[PDB]
Amino acid sequence: NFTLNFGPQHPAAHGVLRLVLEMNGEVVERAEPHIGLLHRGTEKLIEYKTYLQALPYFDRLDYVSMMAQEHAYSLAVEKLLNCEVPLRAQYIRVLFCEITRILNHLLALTTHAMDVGALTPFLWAFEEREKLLEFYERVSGARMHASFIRPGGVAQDLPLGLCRDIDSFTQQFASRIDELEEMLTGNRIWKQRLVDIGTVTAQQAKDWGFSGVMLRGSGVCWDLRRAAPYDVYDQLDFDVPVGTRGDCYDRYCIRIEEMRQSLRIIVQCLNQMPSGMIKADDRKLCPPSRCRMKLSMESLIHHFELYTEGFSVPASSTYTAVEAPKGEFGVFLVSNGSNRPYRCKIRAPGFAHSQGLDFMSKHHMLADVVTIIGTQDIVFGEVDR
Amino acid sequence: RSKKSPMELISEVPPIKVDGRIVACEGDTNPALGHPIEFICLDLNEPAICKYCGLRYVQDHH
Amino acid sequence: PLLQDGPPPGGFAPVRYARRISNTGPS
Amino acid sequence: KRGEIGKVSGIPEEHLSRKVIIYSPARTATQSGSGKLGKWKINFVSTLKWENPLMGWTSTGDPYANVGD
Amino acid sequence: KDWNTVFERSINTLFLTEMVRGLSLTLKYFFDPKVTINYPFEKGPLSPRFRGEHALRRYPTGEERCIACKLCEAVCPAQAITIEAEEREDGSRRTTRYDIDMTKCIYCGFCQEACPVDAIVEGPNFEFATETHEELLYDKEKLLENGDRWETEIAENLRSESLYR
Amino acid sequence: IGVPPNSANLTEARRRVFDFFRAACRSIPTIMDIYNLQDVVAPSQLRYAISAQIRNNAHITDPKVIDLLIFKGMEELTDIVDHAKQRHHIIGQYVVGGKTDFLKNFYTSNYF
Amino acid sequence: IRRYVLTKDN
Amino acid sequence: RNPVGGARVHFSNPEDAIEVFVDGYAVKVPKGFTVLQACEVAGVDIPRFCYHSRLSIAGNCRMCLVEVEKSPKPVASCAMPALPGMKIKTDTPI
Amino acid sequence: NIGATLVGVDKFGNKYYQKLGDTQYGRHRWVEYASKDRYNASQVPAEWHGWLHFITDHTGDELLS
Amino acid sequence: AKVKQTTGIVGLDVVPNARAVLIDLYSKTLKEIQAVPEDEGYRKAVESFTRQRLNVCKEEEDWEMIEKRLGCGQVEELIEEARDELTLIGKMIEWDPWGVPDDYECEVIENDAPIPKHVPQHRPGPLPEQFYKTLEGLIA
Amino acid sequence: MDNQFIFKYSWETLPKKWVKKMERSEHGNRFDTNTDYLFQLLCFLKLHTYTRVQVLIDICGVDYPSRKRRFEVVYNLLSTRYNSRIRVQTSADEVTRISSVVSLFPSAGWWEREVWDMFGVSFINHPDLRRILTDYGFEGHPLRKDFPLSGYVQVRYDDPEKRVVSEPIEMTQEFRYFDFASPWE
Ligand SMILES: CCCCCCCCCCCC(=O)SCCNC(=O)CCNC(=O)[C@H](O)C(C)(C)COP(=O)(O)O
Ligand code: SF4
Ligand code: SF4
Ligand code: FES
Ligand SMILES: [Zn+2]
Repeated sequence: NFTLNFGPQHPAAHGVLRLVLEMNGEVVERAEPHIGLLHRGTEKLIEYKTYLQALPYFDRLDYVSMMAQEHAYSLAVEKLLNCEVPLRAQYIRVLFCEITRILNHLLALTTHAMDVGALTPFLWAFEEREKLLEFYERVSGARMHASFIRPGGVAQDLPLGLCRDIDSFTQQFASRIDELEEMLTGNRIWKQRLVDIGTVTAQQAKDWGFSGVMLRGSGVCWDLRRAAPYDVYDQLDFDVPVGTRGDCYDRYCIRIEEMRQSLRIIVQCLNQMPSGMIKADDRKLCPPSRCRMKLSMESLIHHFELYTEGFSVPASSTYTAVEAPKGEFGVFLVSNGSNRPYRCKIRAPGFAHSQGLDFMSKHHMLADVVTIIGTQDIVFGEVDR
Repeated sequence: RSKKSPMELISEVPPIKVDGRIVACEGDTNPALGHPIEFICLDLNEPAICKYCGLRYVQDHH
Repeated sequence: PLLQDGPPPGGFAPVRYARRISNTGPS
Repeated sequence: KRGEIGKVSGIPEEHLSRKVIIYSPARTATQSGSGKLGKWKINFVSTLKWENPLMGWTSTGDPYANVGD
Repeated sequence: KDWNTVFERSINTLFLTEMVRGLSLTLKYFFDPKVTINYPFEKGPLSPRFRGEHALRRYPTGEERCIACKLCEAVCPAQAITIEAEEREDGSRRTTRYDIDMTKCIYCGFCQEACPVDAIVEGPNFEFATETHEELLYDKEKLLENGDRWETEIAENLRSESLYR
Repeated sequence: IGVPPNSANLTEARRRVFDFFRAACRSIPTIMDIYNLQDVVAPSQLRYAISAQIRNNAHITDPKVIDLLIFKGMEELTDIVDHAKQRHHIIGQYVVGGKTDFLKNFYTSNYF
Repeated sequence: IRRYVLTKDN
Repeated sequence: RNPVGGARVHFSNPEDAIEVFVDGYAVKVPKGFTVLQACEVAGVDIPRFCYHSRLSIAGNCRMCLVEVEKSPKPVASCAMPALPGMKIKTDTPI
Repeated sequence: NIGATLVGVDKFGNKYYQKLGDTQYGRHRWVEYASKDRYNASQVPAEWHGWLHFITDHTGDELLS
Repeated sequence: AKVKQTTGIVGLDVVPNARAVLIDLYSKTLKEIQAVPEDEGYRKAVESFTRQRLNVCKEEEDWEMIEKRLGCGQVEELIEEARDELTLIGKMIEWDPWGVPDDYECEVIENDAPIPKHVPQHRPGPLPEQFYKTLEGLIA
Repeated sequence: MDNQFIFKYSWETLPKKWVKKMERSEHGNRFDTNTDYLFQLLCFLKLHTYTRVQVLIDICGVDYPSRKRRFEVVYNLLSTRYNSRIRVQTSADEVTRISSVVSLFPSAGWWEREVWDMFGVSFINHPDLRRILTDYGFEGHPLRKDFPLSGYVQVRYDDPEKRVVSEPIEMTQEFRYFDFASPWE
């Protein structure tokens, strides 16, 4: 058999994808993904930064789901600090994590359908993506890389009209999802290009470290928001969709259902969000108000010490994982008692999913390899740090 | 008037007359939009300079 | 201050989240 | 010196013949605290620095410019 | 199965009854108002918290607010700021060199929220693409010009988030 | 296939060195074709280059260090066999190559 | 921390 | 445990050496050391503002106040001489 | 620029228009540049920049005072 | 009463007979754990839970009832546990790790630093009673 | 199911000669074992009925230059059936070959390749142990504490040579290290 190379440099498929395929005829026999083109030394750069200075690195890991990584990093720091977060901050974090989940799912579904050949749903979904990123631009000052979720509480408070605008969005996102489904779900070509492609058994998913939609499509009811709940996720009502055949079509139906349930969670968070402060009151770990630093001596001392040295995490090590839109995103943070992390491994779900591309694509058509790559929803920011 | 450096511009503002022996300088009418509060002792003959603003305060009567 | 972002009194109006059926066509 | 680990590490041969100083940094004279004491450091004596003739920034060509610190 | 069900699903197979339902959906969006904006004339909505081009502010008296505390250079996660300071002729603590690398800047706003005197701010300007790399090495004069040119909008925005910061 | 278990004595280390050297020597014909080295280098100068590397790394007496050196050399050989590295790279590494040294260094710079 | 050390204990 | 900053205590004789309990730990110090110095031998570093090891003692700032069992009020560790059998407490609520 | 209200004029001569939106918006805040030579793509002063980008509701004539 | 239509798990297939493929695996497990020394913690637990599950599989004829009383997965997730325990027994026998060293020592650190409540924590429900019965068997 | 139950069960059932350090806390129940018993422990913890750990989350290394056994290899494990996490750690220096667990967990391959690339730890019986993240021909293991942050070599285009070439590194602005440590810690 010959040795064929797909390097798509154009971001019509990821952009830094490099597959070296061994094709017998039209079937592919082994898929070896060549990674390392987006390895920017993020893990080593964390060890040279303060715990506050290393927060923006997590925005650029999974650049389609930004708040998901910040939530995990903040939870790891809180676990190593035993820092309690106010209820309003927890509700805001859950709200902006479920907005993030919808953003990631909307991008993934349509960048996967564009690979197949469906161009129309891509623009329709990016319209709602822009509508959602407007909310990102409102709380923070950045459309994508918002350093909003922070270890103590949250960076700053919500503008006045944000809740009303988010409710107005949720009044029509259901019809938007209905249109997006009606363009793809009933189509026979979409069924023929997804059904029975990429079948994975539950044992294979467990052995290869699959998580999220890749794992729940095989029948495994494993959600980290229900197995190891964090924040206020245990006070919210939402269902966990589970697949039956493990193919690419189940990964798509579940990726629809997880976004409808995300809309449901967003509505509940809007309705039940309480009043109060948005940051922990231990100003030894959180910044003082700008009116208090210019009027009180100890507040100014705290500001000065926090914005140069930052806080010091007691010597310990732990692993915290959250339910990122791709799957289980974990951070292994090691502290030696100083103001800089000693070691911080980033466990990316894409790393464990692109590794299993070899067995998912074996004995499949060449044109069926792009659907297998797109159904895993891989971004290379996290695959190679 | 770009030819005037900020030093020359802050050297042209007349000192503020204060009746008491001490004045508090915040840097702006709205406290939250200025610099940290600075208490200046007006017990000399030369005008007393704010170390943030550069504004000068002088005692009015005594 | 004491005027903080949140839901209006009585909560927000209910919003559909399930699939709406479409029976279009004579068949 | 049995620098076998240096040979199986990946450090270039030019940087494996450096002369270093092993010392314990002392307490600063401007503070009375004694927290940053008891740790030992390796000083690579990295002094070859110059000035960028575009912005005045400090340029260097020594990889071991800040590792030991 | 049932004859009626078999016939009904066989008609849909041969009459493409699930592609007409998508063609109708596309045609409905064809006759529909567009959502595109004329970028040169009309701009997209923004927020007062927008983190754009940096600007160094000055007091209304004409004195620059920067006090060379170097509190923004130590919080900068990208090491994009370099500050050199000394005692000015009046004896005040001011900067001689204040330059920001906008090719290293990640536009995170940490410098803006760390300044104790509101000297460095990220203004609303986001249209400053240059034709040369050295034009992106902003210095003190360039930053002060930015602060003077965007002073009113920056002041209004700082008034807006005074209730939140 | 799999990474071999760590050696227990110097004789096994020597055997692995010889096996790796033989494999590298058999890899010489492939490199001359994958890269246009036909009218560049004799088929023995490269062989001498690998021999020289083995010989100037021949003062090691720790079997673990020898095994690690062999593993790194095998990784380098496998990379060179593939089209991974650029052409001039091997030609920049694998080619065999007056007053006072002190006075020339003094004329060059203060940092010896 | 309760770092007691186990032993064979016959 | 080691003294703070690797401080070397010079015992002129083994006989003139009292015993104190800085935090329940047996500490041997010569007669003449203060509570602050005894704590420095036992690895505990007391806050200080006005005390300098090369200057005369002057208990101004009152920042090195510790708890002593046979004391109704906190004592300035910089100036209080160490007594045999004295139990110092530094991390108590007082 | 049809069925629209002119909010104000600029020192460079740029005219700013506004139209009322109902539920979906579109062409409700734009500029008619007084130049045509490529218009430089950036000629809006700081008093009018905020109004155009919906940062502030002040027109810019009111932002001057 | 009827045969299980689907297991709900991809790759795992319904076994038409589950009371006869489990009563044999448990018997094999009990007849092969004998090679392990009597006073070892592995043998006691592996011979306790295997006896209870074997008795349960002998009492009730229908798979639904077996699923109810054991209450730990489907009968198709118990066969894959029995077949793995059988493999583990053989691997233990060939490795023979049963020899307690004379110089053995273990540092049992016991940390108690609390963690916050919003922090993700794995909180399962109460295990079936056998998971504790085997535990008291091991301690005793 | 829980840290209180898993600790007590593994105390009794596990062979004593394998594990030499057992921390039980809320940050995570850890097991520290010798490198010659790692595969045995992980195979036991993958097949036992009450400790069905079927998911290997990741394999990471930690660099401690002050220790004799410099590198610490951490195996974060997950049990889906009992909803519990277990962490297993070993220690290895720069010239020891620890056993590979790709036989038990197929996902261990890329993590072991990344550990070898980043720290230089070699794994016995690994189907293919080559660098996975660093550039082709990369020399040195970057995630070591003695490796400089910016590395040793730099990449630029050489017009006369008509190819991208590698040159010794030379920064226009060096990395400024700020020492914020406090003496009153
Ligand atoms: C294009 C090809 C790509 C790959 C080329 C190779 C690149 C790596 C080159 C190898 C790197 C190494 O150091 S790997 C080999 C290093 N290992 C040793 O040198 C073992 C110590 N030497 C001895 O024991 C003896 O001197 C001995 C020399 C054996 C003979 O002498 P005797 O038997 O009398 O005793
Ligand atoms: S915005 Fe962030 S990266 Fe840019 S100069 Fe300020 S602190 Fe540095
Ligand atoms: S801009 Fe602000 S933070 Fe930066 S040096 Fe000047 S006063 Fe300090
Ligand atoms: S140090 Fe000031 S009272 Fe003792
Ligand atoms: Zn002032």
